[PDB]
Amino acid sequence: MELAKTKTGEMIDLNFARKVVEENKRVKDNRGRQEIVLFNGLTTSKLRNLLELINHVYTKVYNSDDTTLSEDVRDELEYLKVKFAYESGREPAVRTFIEKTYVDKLVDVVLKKNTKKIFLDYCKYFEALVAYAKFYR
Amino acid sequence: VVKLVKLTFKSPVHFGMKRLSDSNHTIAADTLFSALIIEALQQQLELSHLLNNLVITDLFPYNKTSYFLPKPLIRIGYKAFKKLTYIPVENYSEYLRGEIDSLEASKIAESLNLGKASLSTKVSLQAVDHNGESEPYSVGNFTFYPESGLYFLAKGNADTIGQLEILMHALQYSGIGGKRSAGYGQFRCTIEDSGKFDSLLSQTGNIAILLSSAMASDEELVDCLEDARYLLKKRTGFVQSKTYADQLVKKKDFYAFSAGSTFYQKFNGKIFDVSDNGRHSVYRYAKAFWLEGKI
Amino acid sequence: FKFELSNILKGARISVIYSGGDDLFLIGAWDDVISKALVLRKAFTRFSAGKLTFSAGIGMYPVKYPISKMASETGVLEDLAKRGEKNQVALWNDSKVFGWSQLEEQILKEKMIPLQEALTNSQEHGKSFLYKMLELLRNEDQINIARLAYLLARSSLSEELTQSIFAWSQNKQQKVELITAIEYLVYQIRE
Amino acid sequence: YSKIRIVGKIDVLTGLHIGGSMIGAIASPVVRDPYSRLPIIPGSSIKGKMRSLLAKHIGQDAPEILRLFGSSQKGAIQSSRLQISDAFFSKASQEEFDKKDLAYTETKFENTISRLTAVANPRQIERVTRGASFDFHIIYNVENINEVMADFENIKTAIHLLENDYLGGGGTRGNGRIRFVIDSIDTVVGDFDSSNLSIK
Amino acid sequence: YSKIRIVGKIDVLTGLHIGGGGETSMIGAIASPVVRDPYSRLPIIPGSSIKGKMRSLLAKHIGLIPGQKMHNQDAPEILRLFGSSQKGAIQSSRLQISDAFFSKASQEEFDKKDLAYTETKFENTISRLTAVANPRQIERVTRGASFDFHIIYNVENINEVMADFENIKTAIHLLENDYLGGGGTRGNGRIRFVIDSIDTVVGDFDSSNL
Amino acid sequence: YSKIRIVGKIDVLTGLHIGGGGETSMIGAIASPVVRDPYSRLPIIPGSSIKGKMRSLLAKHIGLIPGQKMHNQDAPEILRLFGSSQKGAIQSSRLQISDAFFSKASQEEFDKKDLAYTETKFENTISRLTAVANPRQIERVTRGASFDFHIIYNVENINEVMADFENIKTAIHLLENDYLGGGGTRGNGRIRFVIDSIDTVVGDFDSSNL
Repeated sequence: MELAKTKTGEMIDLNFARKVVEENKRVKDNRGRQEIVLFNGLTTSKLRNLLELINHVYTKVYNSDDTTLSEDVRDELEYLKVKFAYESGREPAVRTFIEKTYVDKLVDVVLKKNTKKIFLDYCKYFEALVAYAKFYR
Repeated sequence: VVKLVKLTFKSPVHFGMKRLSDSNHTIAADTLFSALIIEALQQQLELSHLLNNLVITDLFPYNKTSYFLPKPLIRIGYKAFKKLTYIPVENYSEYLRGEIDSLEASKIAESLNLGKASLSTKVSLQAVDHNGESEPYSVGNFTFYPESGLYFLAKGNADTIGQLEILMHALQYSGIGGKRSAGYGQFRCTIEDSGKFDSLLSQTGNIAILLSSAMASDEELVDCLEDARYLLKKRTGFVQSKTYADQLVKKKDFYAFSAGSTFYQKFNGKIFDVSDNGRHSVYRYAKAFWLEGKI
Repeated sequence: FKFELSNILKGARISVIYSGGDDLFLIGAWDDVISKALVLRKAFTRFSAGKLTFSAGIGMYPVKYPISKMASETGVLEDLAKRGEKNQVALWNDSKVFGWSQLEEQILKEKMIPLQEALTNSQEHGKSFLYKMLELLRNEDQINIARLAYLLARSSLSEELTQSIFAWSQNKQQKVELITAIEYLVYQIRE
Repeated sequence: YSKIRIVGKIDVLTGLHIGGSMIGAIASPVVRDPYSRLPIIPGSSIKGKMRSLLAKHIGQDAPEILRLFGSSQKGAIQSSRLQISDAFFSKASQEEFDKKDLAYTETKFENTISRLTAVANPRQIERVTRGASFDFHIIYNVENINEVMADFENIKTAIHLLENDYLGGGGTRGNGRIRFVIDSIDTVVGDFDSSNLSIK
Repeated sequence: YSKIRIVGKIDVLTGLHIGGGGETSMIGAIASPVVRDPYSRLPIIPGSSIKGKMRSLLAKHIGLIPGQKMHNQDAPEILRLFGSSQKGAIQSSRLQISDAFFSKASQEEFDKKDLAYTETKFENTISRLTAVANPRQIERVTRGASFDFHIIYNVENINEVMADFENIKTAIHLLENDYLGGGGTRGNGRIRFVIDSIDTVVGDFDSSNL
Repeated sequence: YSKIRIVGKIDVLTGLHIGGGGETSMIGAIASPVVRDPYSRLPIIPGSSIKGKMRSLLAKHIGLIPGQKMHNQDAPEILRLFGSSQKGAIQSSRLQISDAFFSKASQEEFDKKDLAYTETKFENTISRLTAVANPRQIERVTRGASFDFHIIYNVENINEVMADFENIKTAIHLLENDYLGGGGTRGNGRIRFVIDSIDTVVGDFDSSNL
């Protein structure tokens, strides 16, 4: 997708999404049992809430025939960054996830591109983050 | 007056060889002549020009890259040489001299992109209303690539050339080959003076190669066969007309030397009569167009 | 071709239309025709002690479908295999051209057998799961690779198979074998 | 002898499945041009549908039908005056479908429910997408000057019957509805005056 | 030979789900979407769905022979109206039912008030054993949306037309008390044919009293 | 083939919350929205929820088989009333429960009293060790709201109908003692079922005795 280049110039892609989940995967033997911990404590439910936010914007644009992002869609994107910021402030693990995956930075790029394809590409990357988080847990 | 006649096909053509299922990428000069006669009869023109002065060639493959003539039957990886059927005009002299190699022949075979053959499975519902059944049948068609087309060279006097221009324009609407009037064979045709072929034809070689599917008269046949490398092609079919007979009638079976056949002694052809007691004479072109080459 | 061929095919639902090294034509049940075609390639190499390779085209057709059409289409498949990679066989479609060893082991043994044993053991899985997997593999979108991984995690198939399927999907050659292996299994499982 | 050209356009009003493999893959495909892979309407399907509708209206075996669409009957060998060619997916439809990345043909998912076991059996069919246009070409051969008008009236009737009917496919279940837009009716061969002739 | 055109509207009383597959779905999105016209991206009611549901309801109303395996074993009225396929008894269908298309007026009524044509519905299934809920999202067409319908009736035998139309009315009546599409036993696909317009578009048949 | 139509009203005895998903929420506002009809933006009761709760209540009441894993393993009465997708034993559902829409009578009643249809309840989860709280704001339909329920029953077997309607009455009784929607064990979702008219809308079946 070539969505973004991260600090040190690494590309953002579905393969990158698998790698970012892999780097932030630790095995902590809590109560003897080995337990997988992603992004220093990110939970499935928090990531699902973040995925729900993307879905509400996605159903609008994905259904929409028009390529350029609608002004309300751009509003929802700005709200998404406000929700990202809120969840990052309310949970350190979510802040770590946003910092490592650069999802908040990408939404600004999607607003700059004003393209359905870059939006669909951002949605794909977020979905891969969720899918890989499920696979590596 | 040799005039190139390039045909561009808008819809796939059938060009049946023995059955409706099969298809060829080209048609014999006789099939074209029969279409020209049928057209002239529709347009109420005199058949004397076509039957006495018109000399034609089998339709040959053409590409934006090249124009392809038939492979001469001259003794020279035998598979690669046998697989090759058409040689570009520029490579014809090289093939005749033997300068071509098996890999070069493979490249020449790969060079032609006349088109992509296919089989369309149609149904007949004529009996469904009479407690009968649908009847599947297959029509073999050939779709030319957009640059690719079939060309033929026509020789004759000015009068027959103009008559040919008129018949050709009517023919494009009529179409050519089988299942024409059922979706196939619509073509658009250009008639032009070709510097390439006329220069090529102005050669006096030691061998003669048959451009058109042709047969010699009995007296011509005895001199012509000596030292001839050739391929007798059966020329058979039904009579297509409304006035020959009340029912459909097969034509008398005819055998003609194929295009690319090489005869040491040139023979002129003849418009044979393959009719058998009909209300008109079914003419079968077998006249000969010759490309003289040096071997 | 004329004598050993009868013993090679013995016990299989196959009818030999014609034989010979020039051209071989057999009509048979599809699972039997494929298995006997592999047996024949191994026998031919043994009989020739190598240095001899056979190229074949295998096609699957409904019994009512016309023989002439079967012969023509399968001729084209044989031609595909013959033009390049002459030892390799072409199976069912122009898209699927495989080396005989690849078809026998890298597809019908390494991938089809695990998937077959896994499905039978699982009470929680079915053809529908295999159809879901096939749809992701067929689409070939990068996202489907990720979506297959989510499906695999939900599926709970044995980890080594889960990882093996994931690896196969990421490799282009393995995925065509994985698609073919799944399709062969679906044809076999289907009643 | 005269040849009159009728060049026009066919608009797909419901998905069209002219028809003419792998498991979990479309089970019925559409007829497509082999080099361009574009969907096409065979010139035989239009001819047969028009002939059948005209037969139902008139009634086949009527002299008008045989002279319009050809006949090989013993003593009644008649050339087909109507030479209907294959209709090709139009360039304009290609441009519009390329914008918005619209596929030319869409898979349709259907099933049948048995009257015995109530078990659904899935089928996937390919239909040319609604909003598709085909450039259709027709050639009329004037075998008789005195029967041109009536023949054209017959043609008109058939086309009208076709506009309230479907083209080849499962059209009784919502498929193959078409509209005809006659762009031109021109005389390509001869001096015949075809300005008054009309298909619609 | 006459053709009578029945044109009108179908109104979604409760949310309508006629599924259409072929597309991989995004994680967390709708698993089972509705069939939509590709060009307009607007939902459509396939003519095959309407025809099949009407034929099934009419067959149940008229009656089914014991152990009826095929659709060609239906009553002669049903085979006459919707078509037959028996060997040597192929009956052309008098009814050609077209795909219903979302009404422009319903589209305007939704574009104003800014309402989406389709609604996501969040359901779950609760295991009999673990009592564990597994969620799902299904797309449905909204209640306010209306679909224009178009049907053609061919007058092949002028005598039976009245009776045939009676059957059609009966079938439509059944379809009004039944549902359309999938999931209709849990509250989906209730419709009504509030708008009808019958006119002989081809021929000279009298459809004034039809 | 007869269709019997039951119409009536479901009355909210206690605040009723049926979860909906994908609804954007303001920070500090309602974070648990109830299901709403997209057109009218009014609370709706999904027929899927009613059917699921009635089927589960009835199946548990007559008695689950030991180690039951699927819904298709329910008692034959439940399978006949609510359907069955069992391989080789597919059974039709005679009950067709539909979406219950917010009645105009209750809506006008609320508008007279200037009351909103959906109340907001403030709840919290308190840790029983650190006494740390996690506040939640939920949405519940206001008590006294009424919903128009519409259920279609199909008379497949005339003999079975009386026992089937007895089972439906039992399921209604179960759902009255039981709640509908979520958080019922915390008081939410108590409901009442009243009947307007049980009428046979298709066929000649006599539904007056029911």
